[PDB]
This record gives sequence, structure tokens and C-alpha cells, in this order.
Amino acid sequence: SLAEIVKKDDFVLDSEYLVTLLVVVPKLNHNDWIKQYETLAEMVVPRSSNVLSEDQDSYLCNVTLFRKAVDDFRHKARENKFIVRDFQYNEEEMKADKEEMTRLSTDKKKQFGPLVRWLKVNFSEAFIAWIHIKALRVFVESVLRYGLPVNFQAMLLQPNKKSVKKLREVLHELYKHLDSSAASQQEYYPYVYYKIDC
Amino acid sequence: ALSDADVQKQIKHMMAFIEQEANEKAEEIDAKAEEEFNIEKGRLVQTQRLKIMEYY
Amino acid sequence: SQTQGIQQLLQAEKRAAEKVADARKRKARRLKQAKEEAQMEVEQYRREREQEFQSKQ
Repeated sequence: SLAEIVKKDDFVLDSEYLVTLLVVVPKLNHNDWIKQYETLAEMVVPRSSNVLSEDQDSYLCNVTLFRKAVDDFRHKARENKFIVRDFQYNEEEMKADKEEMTRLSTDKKKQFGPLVRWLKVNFSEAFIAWIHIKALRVFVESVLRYGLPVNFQAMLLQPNKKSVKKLREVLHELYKHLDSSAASQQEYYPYVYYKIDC
Repeated sequence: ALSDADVQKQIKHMMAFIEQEANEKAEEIDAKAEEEFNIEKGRLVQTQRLKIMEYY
Repeated sequence: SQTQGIQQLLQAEKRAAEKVADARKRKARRLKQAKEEAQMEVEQYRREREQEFQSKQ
């Protein structure tokens, strides 16, 4: 819809028999339109060859026409590669949409402040409770691994990349004497293990 | 550019039949003025006639 | 007829408003005249009826 292009003066005012159709005509056949707009329709407004504004595909222009003239002009201009549009001027159609655009954008930012605060906060406590439930797991599995008594010592670690397998085999050497038989160690390592990555 | 010739054609034709149909509509309103004149003079005062005749 | 047609429309529609007002005033005038003349006919025939009743009395 023509926001900053069409206005009130373009359309006919207090019209008794006419209707202004914004028949866009490109420059490829603009002389054609201004010369045979009478052929396109009988009982037409003389000197109605008026051009309003410019755009990259064509040039907006309007024609004032009796009702039967609008029928005939549309009928013989659709084939003439002219865009047909019976637009009605409505300042509200422009002002409303732009007002909602600006107000919704500003309110969305004013509410997105709270979004980021709430989100980062709640995720921080989520990760706190996350590591807490992970420690609870560590406790449960370390306990059942060693039976009833809860005596164990936990530790974070950060192996060097490409040195992983050497650490695996040396720790296997370290911890395989705890059980001295089998602790195919795979998932259930001879140590109570859990994995985390960011 | 149809210009002043077609301007005068549109003006004369449109204003001509506007004025014509205007005149016949006004004269039809005048004919209905005659109709309501006669109907009132033969109906409303006639109900008055019936009332006063019953009175007498 | 960019501007001339608008002016001629204004004049012709003013004339149409004028004749509509003329017809409406004609209706009102004829209503009043009908009422008045019918009334006067009523009372003159009341006079003749009263004369007849005087004769009958």
C-alpha cells in the first residue's frame, strides 16, 4: 500500500460519477497510454493523463473515469501491461501500521531487557543445581561401588588433547590394583567416572 | 490530450441529462403533491365529515 | 475536465439542490393549502346544514 507516495489530491473528491484508478504505466508504453486512454474507455475525464510518482519498475499514474469507463479501461489495460488497483486513500492504514511497528519494537526491547536478565539468572541457578545433582550422582555411584561406607575422594581433571589415551592407560594401571581382577573396563571404569563438556 | 473539445462534450451531455432528469423528478414530486392534496381533502376532512354527520 | 468539470458539477448540483428544495416547499405549501381549503369547505357546508336544521325545527 502506498504510504509515502499517494495522497488525497490524487483521488477524486465528492465524486458523483467518477472513480480514480491508479493505473500504473511504465515508460515502455507511456505515450501509448496518454494517447489512447480514450480508446481504452468511452466517457473519460479529458486531460486526465496525470503522473504522481516514480519507482524502479514503472511510473505510478492515475485515471479518472466513469464507472463503465473503469470497466472498459481495466478490460483493455490489463492486456496493456498496466497494474490495476482500486486503492482507497486511508491515512489510518499508514499511521496505524507505523505506530504499531514503532511501539511494538520499543516495548519489545523494554521487555527484552527483563528477558536477558531473567534468562541468564535462571540459567545460572539451573547450572548450579545441575552440578549439585551431578555431585549427588557421584556420591551414589561411589557409595554403591564401595558398598555401604561413603569414604571417597573426588577431583576435577582436564586432560590434554591427543594425550587422552596415555592418561587412560596410566590410570588403568593405577586403579586396576584396587580390585586386582578386572577393576574390558569400558564404561564402568575402575574409578567412579562422569563426563562433562562445555 | 482530449482537451477542451471533449471537456465541453462531457460537460454538456452530463449536465444536460442531470438537469433534465432533475426537472422530471421535481415535476413528479409536484404530481404527488397534487395527489396528496386531493387525498387529504377527500380523506382527512372526510373522516371529519363522518364524525360531524354522526353528531348532527 | 481536471477543474472545469468540478465547477460545472458544483453549479449543476447546486441547481439540483435548489429544485429539490423548491419541490419540498411546494409539498409543504400544498399541504397547508389543502388543509385550509378543505376546512373552509367544511364550515360552509356546516352553515348550510344548520340552515336545514333550522327549517326542520
